[PDB]
Amino acid sequence: ELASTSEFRFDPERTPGLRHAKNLTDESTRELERVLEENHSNHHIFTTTEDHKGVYFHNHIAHHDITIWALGANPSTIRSQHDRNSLYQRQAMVIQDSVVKDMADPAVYKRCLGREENFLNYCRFFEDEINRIGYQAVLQKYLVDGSEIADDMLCRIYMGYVHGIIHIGMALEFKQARLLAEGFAQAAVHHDWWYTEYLTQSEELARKQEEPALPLSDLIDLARQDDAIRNCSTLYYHLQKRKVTGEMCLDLEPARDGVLKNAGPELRRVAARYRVDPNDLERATAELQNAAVYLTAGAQRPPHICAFDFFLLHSVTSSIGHTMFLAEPSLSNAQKARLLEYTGRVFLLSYAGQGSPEPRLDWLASHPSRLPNQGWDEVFDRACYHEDDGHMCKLIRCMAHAEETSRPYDHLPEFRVKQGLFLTAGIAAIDSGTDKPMDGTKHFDFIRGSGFKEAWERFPLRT
Ligand SMILES: [Fe+3]
Repeated sequence: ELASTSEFRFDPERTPGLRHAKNLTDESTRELERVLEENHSNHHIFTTTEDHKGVYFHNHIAHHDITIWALGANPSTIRSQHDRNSLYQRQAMVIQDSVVKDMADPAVYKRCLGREENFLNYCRFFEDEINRIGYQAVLQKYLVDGSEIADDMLCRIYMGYVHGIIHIGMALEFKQARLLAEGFAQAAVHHDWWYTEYLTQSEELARKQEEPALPLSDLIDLARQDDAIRNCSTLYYHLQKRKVTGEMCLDLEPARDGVLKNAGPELRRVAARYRVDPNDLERATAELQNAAVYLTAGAQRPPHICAFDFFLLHSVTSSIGHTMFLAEPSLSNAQKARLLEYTGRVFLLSYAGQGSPEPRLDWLASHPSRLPNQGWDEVFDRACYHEDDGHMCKLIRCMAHAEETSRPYDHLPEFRVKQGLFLTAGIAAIDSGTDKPMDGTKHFDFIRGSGFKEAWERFPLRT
């Protein structure tokens, strides 16, 4: 069903995605296919070595290029945005074809995991697997069939702030086998072991069904009520510097060193209550999308302008992929539920890491629009020109998708974000944007640590 493993092929009618601008052009589509293949062949999946900043920074070019194509970017804009973000990339790894073939021995496949030098080797392995058994059997063998290999990969798609699942979501949404292999390959080369421990232990505990299942929105609220969870982190994770040079680093990591060290049992107890009903997946999927907008767009602080949290917004951008998992006939209801469970448990981990900010939808709702007469089409067009690495446009496109998936459920209490507030959130997001949102890989327009009062000091007061 997907475009070939061996090339990117988009179409404004056949592959426009779940949410997009009105009148997508062939000219823009051809430019997008050119820049994606340049990215695949020339750039690595990580923009930094792990020791530079302490954790890997990720290559967002595939995400950014596709997103601004979907939001109606012209070919000049696609090229400009791609060229600027190319400048800080690492050089692609070498393909060794004998390793690509040897990876069919599960012992070899396992030996290569978590090693970034294998990224293109795994891309080629997953292309070969998709061609051998088809993409649907690949989702079973490498993600949901419950084998040791699929269970291992299911944790890895969340590693590195969920970029594996963002990539996989986008590969399915835009119907690209070449991008699906990239996404499995991205996940295979991560080695953030605490995701494996957290998600495996949370799933084991959930089997006991000790306390009633709750919608994600209610579990976001339960996390804040917990003394250990609400105090488990610190703004210091965003202020730590290297002793010699004073350079920013994440040598301490909020989840590994804060949340799971200080409030492991308490968070696992909350996580264990996010059990999804396999007979109610359209609503449960919409509910997870709404809960991501709730915890992210809600993370506001009077009297400051509306700002979006860089770590929390990965909840919104990852959440879209569950619309594709839902639409996939080859996945069982039980498999689709288990995917939502993992994702929502990671949203709780991420949320606790940023100080569990108390939602202020009242403050978000009163956001004054910088510009008059802004609807989604206006916001989409502005997002095309925003000069970051894609996070602003992905946030805006995935909030617009959530508004649509929430519309059937607007009257239900577990859906905290009601219909008018999604466009308000979108305006708030683009209005927070500046003329110089980045410097190389450094972001300036997003708050880090929204749940700590001191994070807000550099944000202006709403006039
Ligand atoms: Fe990201």
